[PDB]
Amino acid sequence: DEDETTALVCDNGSGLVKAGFAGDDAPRAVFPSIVGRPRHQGVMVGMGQKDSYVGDEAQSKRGILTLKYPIEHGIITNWDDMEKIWHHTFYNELRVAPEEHPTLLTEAPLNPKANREKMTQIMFETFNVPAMYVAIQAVLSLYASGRTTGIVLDSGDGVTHNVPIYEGYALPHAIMRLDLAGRDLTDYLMKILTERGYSFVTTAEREIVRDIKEKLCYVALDFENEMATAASSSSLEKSYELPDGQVITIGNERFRCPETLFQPSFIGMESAGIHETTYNSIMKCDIDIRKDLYANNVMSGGTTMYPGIADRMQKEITALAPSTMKIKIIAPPERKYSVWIGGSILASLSTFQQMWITKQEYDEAGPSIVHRKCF
Amino acid sequence: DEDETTALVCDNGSGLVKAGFAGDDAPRAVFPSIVGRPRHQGVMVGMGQKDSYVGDEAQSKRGILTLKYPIEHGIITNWDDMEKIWHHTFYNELRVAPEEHPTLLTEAPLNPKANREKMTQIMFETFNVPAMYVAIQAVLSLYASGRTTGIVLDSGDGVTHNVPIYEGYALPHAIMRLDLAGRDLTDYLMKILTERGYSFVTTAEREIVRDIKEKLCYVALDFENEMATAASSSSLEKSYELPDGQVITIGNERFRCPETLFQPSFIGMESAGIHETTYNSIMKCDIDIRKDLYANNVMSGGTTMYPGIADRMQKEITALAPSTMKIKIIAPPERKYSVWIGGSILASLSTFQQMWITKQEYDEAGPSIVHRKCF
Amino acid sequence: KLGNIEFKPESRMNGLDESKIKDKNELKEICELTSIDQVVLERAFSFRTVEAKQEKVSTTLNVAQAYYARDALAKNLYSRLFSWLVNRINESIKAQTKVRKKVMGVLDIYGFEIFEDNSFEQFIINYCNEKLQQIFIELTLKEEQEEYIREDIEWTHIDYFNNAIICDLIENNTNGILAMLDEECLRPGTVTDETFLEKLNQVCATHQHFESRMSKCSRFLNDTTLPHSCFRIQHYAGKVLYQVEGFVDKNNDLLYRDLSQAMWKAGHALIKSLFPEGNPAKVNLKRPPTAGSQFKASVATLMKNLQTKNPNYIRCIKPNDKKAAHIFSESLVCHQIRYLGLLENVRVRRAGYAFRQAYEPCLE
Amino acid sequence: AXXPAWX
Ligand SMILES: Nc1ncnc2c1ncn2[C@@H]1O[C@H](COP(=O)(O)OP(=O)(O)O)[C@@H](O)[C@H]1O
Ligand SMILES: Nc1ncnc2c1ncn2[C@@H]1O[C@H](COP(=O)(O)OP(=O)(O)O)[C@@H](O)[C@H]1O
Ligand SMILES: [Mg+2]
Ligand SMILES: [Mg+2]
Repeated sequence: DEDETTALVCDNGSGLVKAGFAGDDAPRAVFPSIVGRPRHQGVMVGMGQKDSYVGDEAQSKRGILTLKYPIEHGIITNWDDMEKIWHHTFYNELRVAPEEHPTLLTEAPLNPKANREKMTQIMFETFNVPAMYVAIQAVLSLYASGRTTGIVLDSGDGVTHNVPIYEGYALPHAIMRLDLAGRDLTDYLMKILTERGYSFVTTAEREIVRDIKEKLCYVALDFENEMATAASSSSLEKSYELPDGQVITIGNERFRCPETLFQPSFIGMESAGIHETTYNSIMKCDIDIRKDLYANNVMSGGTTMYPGIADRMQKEITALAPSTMKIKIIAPPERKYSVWIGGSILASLSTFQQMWITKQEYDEAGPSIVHRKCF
Repeated sequence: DEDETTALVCDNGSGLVKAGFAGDDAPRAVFPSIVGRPRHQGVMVGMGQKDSYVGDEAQSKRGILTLKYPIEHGIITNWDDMEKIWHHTFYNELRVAPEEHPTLLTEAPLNPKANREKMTQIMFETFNVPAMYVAIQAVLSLYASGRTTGIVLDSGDGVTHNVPIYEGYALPHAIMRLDLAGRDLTDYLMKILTERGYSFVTTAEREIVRDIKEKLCYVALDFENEMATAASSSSLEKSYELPDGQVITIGNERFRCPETLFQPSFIGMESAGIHETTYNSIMKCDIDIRKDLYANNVMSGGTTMYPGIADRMQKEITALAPSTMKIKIIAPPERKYSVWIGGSILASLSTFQQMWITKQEYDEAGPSIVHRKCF
Repeated sequence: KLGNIEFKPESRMNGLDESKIKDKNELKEICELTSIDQVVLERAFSFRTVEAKQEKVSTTLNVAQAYYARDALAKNLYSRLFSWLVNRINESIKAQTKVRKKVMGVLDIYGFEIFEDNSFEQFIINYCNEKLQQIFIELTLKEEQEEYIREDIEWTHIDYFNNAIICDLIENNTNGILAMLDEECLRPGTVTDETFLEKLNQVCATHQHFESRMSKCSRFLNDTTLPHSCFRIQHYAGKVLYQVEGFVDKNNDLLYRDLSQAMWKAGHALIKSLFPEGNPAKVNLKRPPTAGSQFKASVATLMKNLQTKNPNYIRCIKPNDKKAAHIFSESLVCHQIRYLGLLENVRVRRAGYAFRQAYEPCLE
Repeated sequence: AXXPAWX
């Protein structure tokens, strides 16, 4: 097993569990944050066929399951299913006892504090961790950059952040939160695939559409001329073989899916877009911070592996920011993992080991200790 | 280090520390007399991020600090912060031990005597200087002129002086003090910049406005025709690029800022102005002194590097003084430093080395020794 | 020949900037030499891969990180060739058919390398001297005490200056000097050495023996014998003044997984045999231990190979540096008497005894 | 400059 007391870094954003140990390059366990459950009856007698499938096994059996994400927009909705996800995380995937390891959880800013508080209650009461710490996810995404100055966009499966930090000091009044992320892009892609002719409605078919979004989507630097480019010829069409047979061929849907991220009116969501929430987070900072946020604009979570989103990102923030400013969009190709990687850095720091919310301090101050020790 | 017992000449007027050694051209250390302090929380763990930034480092980090001047109108208000300023002065900037060097401090006339007395108590009790001497700042500004006859205007960041001296003898009944100086001009410029459209309210933005005042202001020899000159055309407008982006364009504010110095009603301060306090200091002297004060009207501190203030100064004192008098405004371009330079002259004089308030005389007579040895 | 590789910046792609080698002739000849594919090792300096679960995504190093990977590959290749060499000497004379055996050992270890411009190396040297005096003051002095008290004589000898305070100064996992250097190499941001000395002044300098100039509660503030970018440590022998220049540059042992993974295919049955970490069937995901982890773990291995044994000491003294057989310089030997801790040794051995035996061979 | 709303 693990012969030491190495800290656990568990990172469930809203749609993908990535967990592992501190002082480590990559997360050891990366699996979908789903719990599946059979929706019709078992007939082969003597089969096993447990009435819950968590993680990657659920995508192995998703044709006979109703898949259900226990965490939506960064908020944990099903608590017993999230306990299934954590139980599978420690005991099956990462294959370790939580009693021996301090654990580092992550969440978004501007979240309900009962998420953080009940997450601490489940970590100490159910899994009996010795220490525990919730961490703001974009902050950790700046720990992976090796920077102490920068504004961080990450955009996981349920939430996007823009946390600005200058010289180690965060600017929590200048913080942002938009609930437009990759599951919303998956749903919008599923809608416009219904526009082309392909009907995906099941949760398993939603997982297929999510795969189409990951394999086969880019961001379109200039959306109008890319739109007319797809309207002119079929040079942007691309085929995807569905599981078990039929192939599909998608055109302008390839780049209309993450244009919703730059233009949230497509999914009917009144917002300013990703590029304007970055600029508005920078303009909420003080005057002497802003060029150090322009040159350090870290873009480091999931749903940013769309090809060209750093080009669209710089191309649009440059149009908002004044001239003679140096707009550098940092898009480090190890992102989708850098919230975990910065979790690994922070949990492996030696200054940090008196910042763990420990037990006998949880037992002393109840579950509200998180609002005086964590942030 | 320093292989001798050279005297320290430390000169904090109210807004700029300029310190160095005696027998020296220029002050070795010139830095802002500010102490900065973080106003929101530290988030990057393992950073350093000390909870006090003194001097030039505070202007390097002023976007996340609340800057605070420990000395206001020539009076030290925060004593622990002034001890931060002195500690940084000797041990970080000038990088020397105060135990080895007699120190020459400066202050204004007509100051509270607890400023001078507590400054002596902090120099002997805290820094353990062997000798110490407070010095009237405009007197030293006449030591830099190489003159022993003249009336001295200096106008630092918090106080302006007009000390008249004839044949080596000061006229302390004819002395003056106005509390209108460059920080008041910075605040008034910040107000009329709010009149044009640019809102500066933070202490860091106050430091930006102070920079606009230094780079981009002159004094307007005839204020009414300059005022109508700016009202006629845009030939007096000038642009200033703010830190991190936006450019501004100032017009009549370029010369309405130091007209407050010649006309203190703009900042709502009942006074006679700079030009009339000089003439009133001369008329308080005896009849046989005045033409030697007219021809030796030294104008030698900070806030006098406004272009044309010697032209406005001579042009207005000539209108007050009788005809057939020779009005010579001495404006030696080494001013903003000549209080320090005359401190260097006075501390390097050989007649002066029995005028130091020494320890074992401080210990004998308490801290009130300054009111029998200094002046 | 690996040291001639020098790097230059390169802008694209925007974030982070690529380090690019300048002249490929030295790289081409060491790749011809070691028989490794040249673009594999060329990408092993500028790129490091992260590998979570069946993904192989490759990220970009800094130029300074490229010199750190260059130097880390060099000194790990050399140190590991040295260890393989000692192991190959070992497997000629090995205790075959291993049984319960007894060992007599000889430790050729240095003394206090106190140099006029000390560095990280003399810091580790003086540190394992601190652990070495701890394996004197633990083993020998405490077996004196359990012996003396156990044999019914009423002593508890007067006092000793314990070294647990100095070990607590350096090897502490939170308040140590090596631990704040491991921080310093894991810190985001500018990681220059003056920020390390500032960190030592901040929270390491509540200590009785850590003596710095610009520390928090600084008693040594007005002392011109302490310069800046330096710190004293009052050891048990005396005070040693350390320059911090190159300190954080020589902590760094960024031997990434792609350096060993590159050199695992590299030609020889030696360089392949040096690095089992470069096996793709051996997924070693941990970050590289820098030097406080490595040298401190090597000191802990030394202490594992000494606490099971009885120590008997040699204190070795040179008269002068000019290799003279007659000339006995007094000042250099007085230096070595002061820092080998000999007068304190004479004081401790004047506790009660100088000789002990059992009854029967003494009567015989 | 300033603000929003201000210049
Ligand atoms: N290569 C890719 N291109 C586009 N989107 C992706 C890609 N990889 C993952 N995503 C999307 O990113 C989201 C997961 O990102 P991540 O940050 O791992 O989520 P979490 O919030 O669970 O941490 C999923 O919605 C997934 O659809
Ligand atoms: N070039 C300049 N033009 C106009 N004002 C200046 C200039 N340089 C400095 N000042 C003003 O002079 C003041 C500092 O002058 P100084 O005499 O050094 O102050 P102190 O009283 O601290 O010695 C500051 O308020 C600054 O705004
Ligand atoms: Mg995420
Ligand atoms: Mg002055």
